[PDB]
Amino acid sequence: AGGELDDGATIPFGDKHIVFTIDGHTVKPLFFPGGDIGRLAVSGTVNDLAVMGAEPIALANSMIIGEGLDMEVLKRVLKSMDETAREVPVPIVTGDTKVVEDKIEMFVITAGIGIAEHPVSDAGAKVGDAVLVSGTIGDHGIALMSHREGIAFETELKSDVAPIWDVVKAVAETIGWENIHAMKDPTRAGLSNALNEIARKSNVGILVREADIPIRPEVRAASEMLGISPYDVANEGKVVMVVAREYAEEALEAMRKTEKGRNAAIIGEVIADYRGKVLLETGIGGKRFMEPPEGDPV
Repeated sequence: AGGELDDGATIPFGDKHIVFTIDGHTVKPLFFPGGDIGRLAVSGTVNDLAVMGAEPIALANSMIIGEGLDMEVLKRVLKSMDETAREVPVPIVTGDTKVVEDKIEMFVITAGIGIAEHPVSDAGAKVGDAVLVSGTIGDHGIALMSHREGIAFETELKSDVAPIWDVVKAVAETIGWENIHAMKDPTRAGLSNALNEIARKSNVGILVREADIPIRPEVRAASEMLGISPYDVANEGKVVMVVAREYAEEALEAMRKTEKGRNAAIIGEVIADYRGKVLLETGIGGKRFMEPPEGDPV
């Protein structure tokens, strides 16, 4: 229907499925530990396509730049975008650039198209499935917030920004797309939002063992100083994947064999009770609902 969840849309095309997504990027500063707005723009789009089971086919880039922006800054961002797309690889086939008088530096908006031979969505989780994350959680958002507050560590806290279509493909090549039941790119509102979307869209409950969520020591420390949970901030180089129970170990091992999935872990399982909710277990057995950041409860 003409005219006007926001993770990407699927469009049937004859026998196959085209996935279409768009995302704007307004990160400030433009460069951060581990990356920059250019790498972020390419990685986020690629990751949004990957979690829908779509091989990236093309990216389109719109840049809005302020008149006062130094040409060298622009060149560095373009070089990063080009390099990041080449890691996939996926061509940047078209774009647009606008200059404004406004006192901004640069915004980058990327759209992407992918083709999914075997579509995956956040609505396909099944009871008994294992819930995996491809690596440490909270790195991107905590690294950027930390830098902004002048918080620094011996081992520099960096963003994990990177395209992870390779991590997703590694699992599919091992266990088959049919055994990957759901995925989500844990960007806005982080891991907690991602898990709640899968629980609600698949109409299943999710039980997560808190101790099993991989969190770097530096991220745990910084998040305590910042007063925010690492489960609630953006990740930019991770995937949440729900897989058939009998293939959980194989999927875990496939991810761990990739450089970007080295720290992958099984963090929970899909259940038949509290459908639509995510329950978090403490080491001692304590349980509470894992709610996306903001409202509630008591």
